[PDB]
Amino acid sequence: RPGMMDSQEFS
Amino acid sequence: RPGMMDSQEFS
Amino acid sequence: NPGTVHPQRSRDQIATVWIAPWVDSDNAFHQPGRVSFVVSPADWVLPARV
Amino acid sequence: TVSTTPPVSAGVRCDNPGTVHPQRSRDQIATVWIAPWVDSDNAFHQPGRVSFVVSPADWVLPARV
Amino acid sequence: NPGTVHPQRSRDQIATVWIAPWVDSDNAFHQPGRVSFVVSPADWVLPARVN
Amino acid sequence: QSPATISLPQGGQFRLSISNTDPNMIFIPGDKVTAITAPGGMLADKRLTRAGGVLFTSVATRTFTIFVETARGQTFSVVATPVKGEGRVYRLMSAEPPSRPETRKWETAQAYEKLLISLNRAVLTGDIPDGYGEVKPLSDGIRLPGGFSVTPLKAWAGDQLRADRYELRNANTWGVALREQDFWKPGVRAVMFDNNAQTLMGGGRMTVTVIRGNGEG
Amino acid sequence: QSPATISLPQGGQFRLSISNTDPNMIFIPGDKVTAITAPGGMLADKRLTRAGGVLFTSVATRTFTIFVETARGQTFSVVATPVKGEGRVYRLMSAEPPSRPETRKWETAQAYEKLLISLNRAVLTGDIPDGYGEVKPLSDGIRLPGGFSVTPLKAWAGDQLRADRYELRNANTWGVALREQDFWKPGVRAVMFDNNAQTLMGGGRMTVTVIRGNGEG
Amino acid sequence: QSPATISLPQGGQFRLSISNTDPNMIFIPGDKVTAITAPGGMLADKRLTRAGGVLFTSVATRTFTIFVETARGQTFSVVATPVKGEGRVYRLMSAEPPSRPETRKWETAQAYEKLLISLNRAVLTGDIPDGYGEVKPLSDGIRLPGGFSVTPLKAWAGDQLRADRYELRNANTWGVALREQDFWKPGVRAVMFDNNAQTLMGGGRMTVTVIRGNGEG
Repeated sequence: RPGMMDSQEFS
Repeated sequence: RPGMMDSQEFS
Repeated sequence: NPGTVHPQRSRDQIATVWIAPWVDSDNAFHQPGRVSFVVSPADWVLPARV
Repeated sequence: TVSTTPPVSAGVRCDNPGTVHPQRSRDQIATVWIAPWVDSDNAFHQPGRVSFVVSPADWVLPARV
Repeated sequence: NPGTVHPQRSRDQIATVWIAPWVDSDNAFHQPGRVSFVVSPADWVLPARVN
Repeated sequence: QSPATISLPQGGQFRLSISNTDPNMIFIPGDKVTAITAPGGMLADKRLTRAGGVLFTSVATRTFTIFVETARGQTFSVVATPVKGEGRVYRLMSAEPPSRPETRKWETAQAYEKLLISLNRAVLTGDIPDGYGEVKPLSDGIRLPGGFSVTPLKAWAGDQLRADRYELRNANTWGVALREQDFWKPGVRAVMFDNNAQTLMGGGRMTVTVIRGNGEG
Repeated sequence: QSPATISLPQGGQFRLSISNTDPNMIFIPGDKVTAITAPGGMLADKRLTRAGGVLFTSVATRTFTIFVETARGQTFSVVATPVKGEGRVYRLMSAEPPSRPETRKWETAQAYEKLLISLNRAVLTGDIPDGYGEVKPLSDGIRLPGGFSVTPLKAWAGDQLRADRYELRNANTWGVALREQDFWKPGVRAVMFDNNAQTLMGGGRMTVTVIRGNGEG
Repeated sequence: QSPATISLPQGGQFRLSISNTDPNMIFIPGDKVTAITAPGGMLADKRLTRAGGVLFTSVATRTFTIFVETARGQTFSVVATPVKGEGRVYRLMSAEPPSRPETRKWETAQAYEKLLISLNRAVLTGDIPDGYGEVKPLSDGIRLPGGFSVTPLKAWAGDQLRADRYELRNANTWGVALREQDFWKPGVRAVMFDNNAQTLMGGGRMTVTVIRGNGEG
């Protein structure tokens, strides 16, 4: 998975 | 995928 | 012929009213100036023929 | 009807009572001194002088010289 | 004696806008004029000293 | 850097370069493109965009003709020569405008200002509005500058405003200049010189309408 | 560091620099980005934020064209050069005010002088109306009379009205008394001075809020 | 020892060191972070904290860009260079404050004190409250210092308080200084000098309002 991102969406 | 573009329509 | 002469239209009448300085509910002070309005619309006229 | 606050000021280059930069007037402050008193929880109060505004301010067109 | 002070009661701030000539909905010309408003109102200024 | 604005006539042909590697965009101000036609197998992908827009990507290496049809029955032709480089945006515009929209004044004036205006107009016309009825003219309603003499003429009054007309008479025999502000009396709302004449001479008899406040407070 | 503002029109194309390893963001001051299109296989991942911006990551190495599209009806193309470095933030300022039919209803519902007052109080305090959005200031929007110079600061536009703030500097050694009227240019509609000033001493720093018709003239 | 307060603009980039072995914390006073984005596989763990806080732990050994988005549409960027050492806390702050909250005076005054104040104000205005009605002024209601002469003027009374106004007259022809405490008579609740003037001269005629107790007990 290159160029991929990681995003947590806090409630 | 020739000539295919990435068109992401966001909601 | 009094008729069959190229007709022109007449001139509108313009009247100016000056508003006294006043204040409003939101406490703004208004100084408008003079407002001009047309009292009479125009009317057709056959020119005098010499 | 809307209020009309300014009487015409004392009567490039046009002498108009209107169209002058308007200023606002001054509020009126009044002081009341409260007599020393006591309250239900038995506390003795010495307030001092309390100042309140009797009249709000109003618009004014300066006199023009 | 408790420390006596004099009330200040700073004034208001006024901003005036000038309105450029415009013609209204019902067709009456409005020649240049002005409207004035109070940006920040007046208020009591807390004292800096109590002596 | 800025779209290439191109005003071609209806059925017009405009030869323009397009990019064979990057998407290109054609948009018409005030119109929404409905359809796009090209030789089969030239334009690989075509996508509608917010408002009226076509983003097309062509892998072809030969010049070809492309037709665009908008939503108001406009059809324009374009001759496209693909070239290596940046995608190009084109602002398609009509040649001679078909119609002229008359934009109404959106501006609305203050209610009090309208009330003063209507009454003045009605008095001038002589029609007196339903609420208003005739009464006695006020004896002194205006300031008299420079020897002017005022004779009460007519008046009408109503629930919130009242009107008086006075005839000015000039005894000065001098050239005077009128400024409506001179005729101000503590309590006046508006002054109208029926004849819009700046200067009155001797015997300048302009009639002025002043609306004060009935029920003044 | 601060975001880079570029101000392209709806036809604008700007050559910027995009990053590779870490993500990048382009956001509209006043609009919500809804779609973003790039050549296939060029953008690795994209995400839409709650504020209305777009986070994208480009893993490719060739220069490419990206189109961004907003909800009010807008489209801006940017040309990105993939370089190794940290992420970059771009502020895509409009430059041609967008169409906002919802704002026009509030603009026209109320009176006019009131509307002028409101829009000006807001500019003074900073509480910008909900419908208004930040647009590029007009480089030359007011008459500069006899020795002043101007620089632009901020601009807010709705549908039928605009709003600009211009920093005035007095080059002339002698102090110049200024009247709002001097500044009138065809198409302006109100000129108001923040610090009410009869005169401006040399080396003056005075800002003046001027509003104009949107698209008029 | 103290959080590193950093006021960067919207879309701002701030390069800061973070620890690769221990958790780090970023918090915004008055705002609650909603989301945090970083290059994939850089920040291993991210946790929400009481109020607005992000505790992140990164095992990476390379500089990377991280975006934080709060709950009021604020987005800030941070360039983080991991380094062996203690975890670092960062207080993110806005540059120019968007709005100014006018905090109302929370303070409330005693009921009796308000009652005295309202009446004094009403008498001064001349409006007389519903309960109050006019009666006879009390013959001697105040102490007369230094030759002052008091003439009853007006009074009104009500269920629990009564008011009297007297006109002071100065026969001294000396410069006197007023202190409201001098005019105290066993049974007075308050004394108001209508004109707030410290010194009265000869013929200093200040009018003073004194509220005593009707139904005195």
